[PDB]
Amino acid sequence: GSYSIYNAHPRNYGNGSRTCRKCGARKGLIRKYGLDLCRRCFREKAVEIGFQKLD
Amino acid sequence: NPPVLRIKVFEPLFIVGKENYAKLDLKIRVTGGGQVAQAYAIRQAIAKALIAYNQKFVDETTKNELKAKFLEYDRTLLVADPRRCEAKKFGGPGARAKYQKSYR
Amino acid sequence: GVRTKTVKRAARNIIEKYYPLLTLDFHTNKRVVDEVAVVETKRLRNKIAGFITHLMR
Amino acid sequence: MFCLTKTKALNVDVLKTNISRKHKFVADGVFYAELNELLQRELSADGYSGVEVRKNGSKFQIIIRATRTTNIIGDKGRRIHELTNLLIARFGFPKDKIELYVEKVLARGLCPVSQAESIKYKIAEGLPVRRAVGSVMRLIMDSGAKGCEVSISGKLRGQRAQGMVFKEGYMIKSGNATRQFYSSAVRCVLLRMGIIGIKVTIMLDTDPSGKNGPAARIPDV
Amino acid sequence: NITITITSTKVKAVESLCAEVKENGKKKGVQVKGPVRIPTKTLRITTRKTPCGEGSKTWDHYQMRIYKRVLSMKTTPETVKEITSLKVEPGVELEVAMF
Amino acid sequence: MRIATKDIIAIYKQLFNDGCIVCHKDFVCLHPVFGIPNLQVFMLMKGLATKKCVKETCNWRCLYWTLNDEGIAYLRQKLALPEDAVPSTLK
RNA sequence: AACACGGGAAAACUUACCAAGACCGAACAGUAGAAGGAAUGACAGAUUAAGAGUUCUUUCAUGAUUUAUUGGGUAGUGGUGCAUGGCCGUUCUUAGUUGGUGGAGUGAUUUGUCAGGUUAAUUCCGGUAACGAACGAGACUGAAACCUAUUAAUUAGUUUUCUGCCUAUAAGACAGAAAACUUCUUAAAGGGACACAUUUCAAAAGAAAAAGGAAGCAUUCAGCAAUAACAGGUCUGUGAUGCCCUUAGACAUCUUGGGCCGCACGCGCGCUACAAUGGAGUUACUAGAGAGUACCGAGAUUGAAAUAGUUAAGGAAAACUCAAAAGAACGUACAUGACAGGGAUAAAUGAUUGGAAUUAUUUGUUUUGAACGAGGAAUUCCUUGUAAUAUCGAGUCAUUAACUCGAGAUGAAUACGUCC
Repeated sequence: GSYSIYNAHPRNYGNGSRTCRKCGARKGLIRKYGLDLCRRCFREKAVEIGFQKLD
Repeated sequence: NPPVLRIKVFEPLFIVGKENYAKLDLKIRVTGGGQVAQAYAIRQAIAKALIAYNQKFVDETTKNELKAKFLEYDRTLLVADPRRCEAKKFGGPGARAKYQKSYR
Repeated sequence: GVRTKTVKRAARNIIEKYYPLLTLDFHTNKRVVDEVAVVETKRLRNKIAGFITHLMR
Repeated sequence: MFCLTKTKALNVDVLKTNISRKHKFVADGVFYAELNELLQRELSADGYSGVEVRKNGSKFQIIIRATRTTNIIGDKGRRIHELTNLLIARFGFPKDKIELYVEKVLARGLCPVSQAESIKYKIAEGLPVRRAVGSVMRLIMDSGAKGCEVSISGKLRGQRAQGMVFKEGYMIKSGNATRQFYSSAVRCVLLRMGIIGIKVTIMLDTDPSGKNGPAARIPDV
Repeated sequence: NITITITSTKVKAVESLCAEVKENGKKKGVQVKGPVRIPTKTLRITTRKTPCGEGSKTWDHYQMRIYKRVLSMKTTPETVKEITSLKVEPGVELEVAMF
Repeated sequence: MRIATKDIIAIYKQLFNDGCIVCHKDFVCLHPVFGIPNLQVFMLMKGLATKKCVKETCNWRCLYWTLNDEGIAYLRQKLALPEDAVPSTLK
């Protein structure tokens, strides 16, 4: 088959199965509180979400 | 449990005489801090208990004399120490210390 | 504790307009400042009331 | 034939019933941030100018505060139902609890995202960057804004990048008052040569009340 | 016995809602138990400021705050809070849990 | 590309009946509606985008498509709806 | 302002590198051909690591979903941060910056923005060709230090009552009920310090004791933090992005294996030690802040030497899980000896996670017993609940912390200085 071998590897553990929601990145993932928004992308939308820059 | 600190906790009794506590029964509950910190908390609780009791059921001049005797020995017997732990800051392993800097 | 010009100018203006109300006590001057002036900050009011008493001394 | 075993559900975690208090509010912000961006890329020609996600116990009312309702004046029901249908497909929304409202903002000048889109239009049209910002900043000032600032960085003067800042009115740069009075938006526009960054921050007035720190305004008797 | 709990990210909002339920509870309700203030939850996230690894290692602190209030009524199961919405403000969730 | 012609109708008939269907940019998973790889639905629609039949707005790795006036006409030509199939704003 | 930094603790993916193998992720449009088959998938033998029909043989299934063609797009963790956006760092944590009118100068420019004093501060008193302002500082926001005054009482606590059990000289303890209560706890609104007030010092801004107070360095620690700039880092976070490169024998994409861990050496960030202010054996202990489900955190019972196994409540959580060790106490134990300090290096074996553990993922058992006797030239961080010491939680996390971000535990010495 021309495509029966395409994407045949099992990606269930998670370093290539988890991604950023908007950035689609595989590095610097913030999985806390189910954000899934990886780094460099949570900081842009932090004030929209509700995390205010307090101490 | 820390036996070396027992006479420190008992020192409110001896500062004014055990007879000031002879007719008094206490029931202290300690639920925080370490072990030495709890020793100072109990010292405050015992000294304050005599002062508050003599204010409510005894005249004032006894209370003022008792609190004066506490104050002339150690002020922290009746007032809490306000010192608290400082927040850790990034770039260092503690409140003020910082990680070593390498140049070359 | 050198006071900023915002506190000092406000202290001067209130004295010129409402001298009879103010007295040599810091505590009574606190409530009158909340009355004869509008401030959203408690710390600013005390600083103004603190300087007013010193000025009228 | 594809031997694919995984699936990516088109769900929204705000729809979940048994969810932790910590996770619920975080998922509230994530949905709002994504929903705001999604219809930002759809209503670019309409000037969406903000969203609201208030609910009514079991149904969610998504309100769009568009500053130009021209495309949605009557629009029979095309875009409103098209957008709502889009919400169904992306987030798996049941129909009976979803509805969309469109609202106008009378303070068109005081909305920074709408003004930033105005600058992007004129620049892409071909208007000089000095004439585009000057005209839009005039509209912001008389609308009631205490002050405004437009920052434009890019390849305006040639291959060497150059940034310029346009200033007007009164603006506070430091303090918490920059969290109560500020209103900002960042846009980027592409030309045949490169990307130009557009940053518009409008300092508001007592409408977001709070009466910033330095103020005495002693009454007279 | 009926139990109400309101949670939001804004402290000023729940105090308004807590007062409203207590004021509304004069009629169609017998008593208004004082708002039990469950301890606040803080959701801290600390992140590096730089999209790359260059520069001084500076981090930034974010925190969400969750305010939880608990109300208890007697009322009736049929009447409960009746309208129970009052066009509730965005970001402030009310749920009613009876036994 | 090479997809089951029975399936091709499923996207076309569902898109017409709603005006919009979305997909993820994750090609390792299957669509949760049609139960087929996201690659097949993605490339059945981008080809239809070059007909000026939809708009290919992308957001947060999720692609969105919206039926156009040319989309309505082309869909009728292929799937052979009756000429009264000009509902608009509903399906 | 590079070197536990890319939140970079890479077994496959991550992955950008290497060895192979296929593969289009060739849209759109024209032509050829073709629904009487354009094409695609395939059992078995051989080829192949391969259960890639990839290919040779063989006919069996499905059906314009498109094969070959030309124009053209698209895609790339490809190049260019000396083409950009955005973000960050730095000059720079200190106090600095400006234009309106007016004055001076042919002009670049200057004054305002100063003599002196004072302040953490162009902060103020004063002075004045300057007057009137704007930004920064301050003011502002979060945490801590207080409320026997207020509002509250569950999922926090105390008290009382009933039953039940147990020891005392005489009070209580525990279990299991159940009702008021609000000092503690929780968390809202207000209040509370402004150096006001005394003494002294400098008519003033102000400074130093001392007392009072929960709090008197701006009370402490942080957040935000101006003008101008670097062609400082990232186009490998982005479907933010210009130009260039490759574009069906691919630098696109997929599959298997390896490498990113490779060792003659040199440097940086750290962990553990060189013991008796100790190691080892037993016993009682005492926090705060975290986190948790359509399989996540896991109570309790059992199997047993340990890892871990078989069954298994409650918990979307002040409700259940979740628990401290440094230190302390007990003995005719160890006695200054690389010794029982040190636990690297190797060995034979038991299990966990995983599709996969060899180049040991992690870990148990028994044995092995190496340097290391306080460290040269040099050099780093720190002023009070601070350093230092040992630990707990969280990020990453199928499995893996000596890393980072936080939290509490015990609590030094040394200044109150000066520009070397």
